[PDB]
Amino acid sequence: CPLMVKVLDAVRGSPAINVAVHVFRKAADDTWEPFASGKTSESGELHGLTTEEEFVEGIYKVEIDTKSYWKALGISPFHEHAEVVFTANDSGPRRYTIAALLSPYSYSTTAVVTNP
Amino acid sequence: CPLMVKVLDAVRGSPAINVAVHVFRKAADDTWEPFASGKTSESGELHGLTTEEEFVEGIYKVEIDTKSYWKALGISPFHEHAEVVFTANDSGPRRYTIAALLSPYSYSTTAVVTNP
Amino acid sequence: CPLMVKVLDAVRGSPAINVAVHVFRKAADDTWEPFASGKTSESGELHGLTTEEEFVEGIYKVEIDTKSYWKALGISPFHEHAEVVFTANDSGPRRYTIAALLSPYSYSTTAVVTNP
Amino acid sequence: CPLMVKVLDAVRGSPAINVAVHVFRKAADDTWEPFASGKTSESGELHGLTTEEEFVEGIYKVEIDTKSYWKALGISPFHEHAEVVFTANDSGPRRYTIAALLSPYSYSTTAVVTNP
Ligand SMILES: Cc1ccc(C(=O)c2cc(O)c(O)c([N+](=O)[O-])c2)cc1
Ligand SMILES: Cc1ccc(C(=O)c2cc(O)c(O)c([N+](=O)[O-])c2)cc1
Repeated sequence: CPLMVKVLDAVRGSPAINVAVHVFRKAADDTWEPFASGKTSESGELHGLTTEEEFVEGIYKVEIDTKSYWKALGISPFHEHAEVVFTANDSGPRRYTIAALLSPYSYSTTAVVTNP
Repeated sequence: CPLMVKVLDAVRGSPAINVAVHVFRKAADDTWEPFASGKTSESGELHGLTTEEEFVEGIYKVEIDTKSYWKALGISPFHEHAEVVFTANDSGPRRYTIAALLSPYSYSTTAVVTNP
Repeated sequence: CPLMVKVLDAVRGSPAINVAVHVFRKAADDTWEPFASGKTSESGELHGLTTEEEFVEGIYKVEIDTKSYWKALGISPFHEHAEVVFTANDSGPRRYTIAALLSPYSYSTTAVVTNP
Repeated sequence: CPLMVKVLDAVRGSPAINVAVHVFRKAADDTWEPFASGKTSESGELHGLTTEEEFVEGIYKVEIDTKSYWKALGISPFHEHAEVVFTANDSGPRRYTIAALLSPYSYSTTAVVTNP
């Protein structure tokens, strides 16, 4: 439950379905190690990336392949991707929802962080 | 130049040009009194709505005709308009820029408030 | 299920809890008739406002009392409220989520509209 | 003036002043090559990063040091930075304005791309 990614389309007012998402964690030697990946479901959500026990303190990067999503709709968007980089679990375990709202020339992202 | 409105298009990545904007001030009977109006320029900006002397404290409404903008582009919009309601000049005269970033099914608005 | 309102706080990265929401529908004589109201729960969501059968075609207004939310946190925000006005069910019944992401001097809103 | 970056603060309702911004171009080996850098002015804008001749087609990254900005304000931020990655000049030279609207737990970015 501790990391969920949600992607919405601001053109159609819909979930953004089948969007690829890759998560990385920064290693002690400062490289980015692959951590998890998946694609958004029919609801625009990607669940099941990690576990409380695996999701230790660290700096995480979430890269959302927004360009492929728009190109499959015939659009050449501005951004190559949307990346979110954040320190997690620095004050103890938390649940993180990373949400992204997509348009061809803009995106917004927010974090909802809760303490279970 | 105490009040400026700027409108941007997140689909095209451009200013939102020729968008109609109406400004109201709340009357004592809580109805909306017409104040100023205009259309955005080629830069997406609308200047010259009021003066220092006329822009006194009060609650103001800015209505942006987003639906007409998207219809003119042949794109289906969700909202009937975008309205921004705010109390002006609470703590001395300010310069206000009201910016709106438009997508068909979402919009954002921010205020940039600087002290002359 | 057909109308849900969700409110998030972009300062704390959290649901916006206990936010008052009033919904209105435009009558045939062009006045706004109260339709439903409620406040957001612990998850930032407000469920149970209406039913498929009551939620007929029409122009609806959702007014979110963002100013009281910020004032209870000690903040004097820019906006008096966040209002969302939209035509619903014009092409047949749909489910609508109206989401608002709040900051003291900005807000975003999106609609997620699905066909059940 | 082909590239300008503008940063705004959604908490204060102001330009985000003195924000560090670094621009990179993707090298043939897929590493990021340093390109230009600066800090936002009192208007929240950063001008003068490049020239027409130097800003050739390529994939560019703009990294905005949002975490340092919020720490300087004494406000806890979520993100380590905000990055914008885009392919420039695909269809002839453009003027790009990259705007970012910052909150502690959310940010938005849009591109305003106009043709000289
Ligand atoms: C909510 C929101 C988000 C992004 C923009 C936005 O992209 C923008 C672009 C500009 O060139 C500009 O000059 C301003 N402004 O000063 O307010 C805003 C405008 C509104
Ligand atoms: C304008 C805007 C941008 C981002 C969010 C947003 O972060 C968000 C988060 C959720 O968990 C969620 O379920 C939804 N939703 O379905 O609408 C939106 C909400 C509003």
